[PDB]
Amino acid sequence: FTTEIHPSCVTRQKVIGAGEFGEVYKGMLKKEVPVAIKTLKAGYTEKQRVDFLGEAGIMGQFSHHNIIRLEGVISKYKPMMIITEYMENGALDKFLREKDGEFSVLQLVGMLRGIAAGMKYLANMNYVHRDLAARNILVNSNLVCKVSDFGPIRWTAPEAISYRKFTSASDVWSFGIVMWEVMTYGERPYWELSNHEVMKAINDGFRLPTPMDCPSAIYQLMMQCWQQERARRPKFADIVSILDKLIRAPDSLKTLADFDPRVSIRLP
Ligand SMILES: Cc1cccc(Cl)c1NC(=O)c1cnc(Nc2cc(N3CCOCC3)cc(S(C)(=O)=O)c2)s1
Repeated sequence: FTTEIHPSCVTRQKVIGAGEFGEVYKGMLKKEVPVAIKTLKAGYTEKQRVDFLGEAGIMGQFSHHNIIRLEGVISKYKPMMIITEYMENGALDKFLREKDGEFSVLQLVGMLRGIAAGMKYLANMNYVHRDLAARNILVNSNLVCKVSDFGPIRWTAPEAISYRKFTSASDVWSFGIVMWEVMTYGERPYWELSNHEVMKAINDGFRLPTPMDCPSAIYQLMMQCWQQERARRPKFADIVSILDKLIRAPDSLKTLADFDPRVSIRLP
């Protein structure tokens, strides 16, 4: 089951997202606690209802630090609502772009370990995410990153593009892209390349280059996430283990991969 919340306990305060089938609000739940609130407004279809309550059902089956926590649902009254913990810093991709250069390498790798721990939990629960990307991670005031969006060519593994094979191993590919997004403070993967140019480049063997100021071990790990052969990629358990060891021995992050500069500045 899922906890049913009475609408008198829910106060919507500000719109923070979505729209056209409902909105996402910041609000308070009854001292009161901050929550996020997603609505499903009148006229919703049967498929929208099973998708809406399905997301709440899927989230209600999970209990992990790096997975968005469900507070409850409003299903007996209209509009229906999903109420979750409130993540004060919003989506990770936008967050990183607005905080460019403001974190330590150790902080950035800690964000990746949390995302990986969430993904290990999901994969072991037999949940394939299919849309892992910094835009679908949320960040709270403890800098904890949590996977969201339960129920994008340049985040997607080749086998998922080519023949629709989505597995935890294609989520691992996506996690490698997320690593690159985090270490670059939200750079767009493959910059201005078109979707067709990205697929072509990947098939030809090209991979995203090293971010600036990126630990050698971190670049090596994202490169292994991008193995063409699915069976050669690390499992999330391997990823979590490696990230944990690097954080525990933080001097290991001071060895940087060489950064290939695109622009030559020479001063006499
Ligand atoms: C309510 C809900 C229902 C189903 C699934 C989920 Cl994952 C949720 N919960 C959420 O969507 C959210 C929980 N916390 C959130 N914090 C949040 C907070 C913000 N901001 C807070 C700081 O000021 C900038 C905007 C922005 C976003 S968003 C929509 O642009 O990614 C999100 S959203």
